[PDB]
Amino acid sequence: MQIFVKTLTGKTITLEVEPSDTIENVKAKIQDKEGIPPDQQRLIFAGKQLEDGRTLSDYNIQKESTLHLVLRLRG
Amino acid sequence: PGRLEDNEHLFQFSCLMQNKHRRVLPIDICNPLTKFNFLECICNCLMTKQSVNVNETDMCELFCPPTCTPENYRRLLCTSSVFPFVMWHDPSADTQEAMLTKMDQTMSSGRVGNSHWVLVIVDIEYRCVTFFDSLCDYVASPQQMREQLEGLAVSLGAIYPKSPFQVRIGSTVKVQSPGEFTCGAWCCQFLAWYLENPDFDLEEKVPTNPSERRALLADFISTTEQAMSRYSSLSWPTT
Repeated sequence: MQIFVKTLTGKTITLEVEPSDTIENVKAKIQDKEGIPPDQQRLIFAGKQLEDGRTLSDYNIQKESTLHLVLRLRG
Repeated sequence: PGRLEDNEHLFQFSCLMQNKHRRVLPIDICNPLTKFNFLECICNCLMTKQSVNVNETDMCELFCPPTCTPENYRRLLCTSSVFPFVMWHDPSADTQEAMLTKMDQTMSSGRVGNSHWVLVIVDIEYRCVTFFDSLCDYVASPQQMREQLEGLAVSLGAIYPKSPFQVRIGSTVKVQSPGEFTCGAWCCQFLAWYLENPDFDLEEKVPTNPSERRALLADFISTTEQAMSRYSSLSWPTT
């Protein structure tokens, strides 16, 4: 199924998942599509931090649940 | 250089200031508040507060910060009176997508560059909008940018009934020098001085010596990240 991960930059990211892919699995593919590994970002859904360890099924991340992703932006 | 330069740590400061001064709202690091979406999201945010004043359970969901929950964003909206916005300017740039693609990987290059944090503080209790820049004139001239915020100020006066908002230049004396990457730290320091006293003048709070000024700021940065070192999560504060 598709979900989306809108970020600090708006460049919404289209990524097909499964109901029990993990948070570092999703972070494994945003490093396979923009090149930034599973320690450098932090996923946020419904005001709640996605723990590296868990999996979609735990949070009701159904089809297309807008997800969000915090980078480390230096200014 | 200084660890008050990352968007995440500037958010932790905004939370630290809501813990010490409860009238201030924390910042949202999730929409790009560069010069393009600069005054649109201020009008947007201050409106969804005045829509918060009447009973509202719908507009809070859409104009919510992503890191916050919309019930908590409504409670923090209804009780806050000071609203800071950190804006990211680059003088080499003039389109949102390129200023953004520039960021999209300026985060994965991760070097900083010619960046520069700016601060506007919108305070509905004074009906005042202060602008601060560590380098004063580096993002626009001091009396065009002032128009821009005298332009925002009258729009704000229209959705917040008592007359337009007041404008104060925060930055009068140049306080940064060359090759210093401490503009988030000066934005933080101005916000702390502001929240303690909104009618302070920064020229008496800054030493006229330059090296004494840098030593003060590095003492502030150390005190600040000591106060912040236990802020882990990024979510908006509960209390």
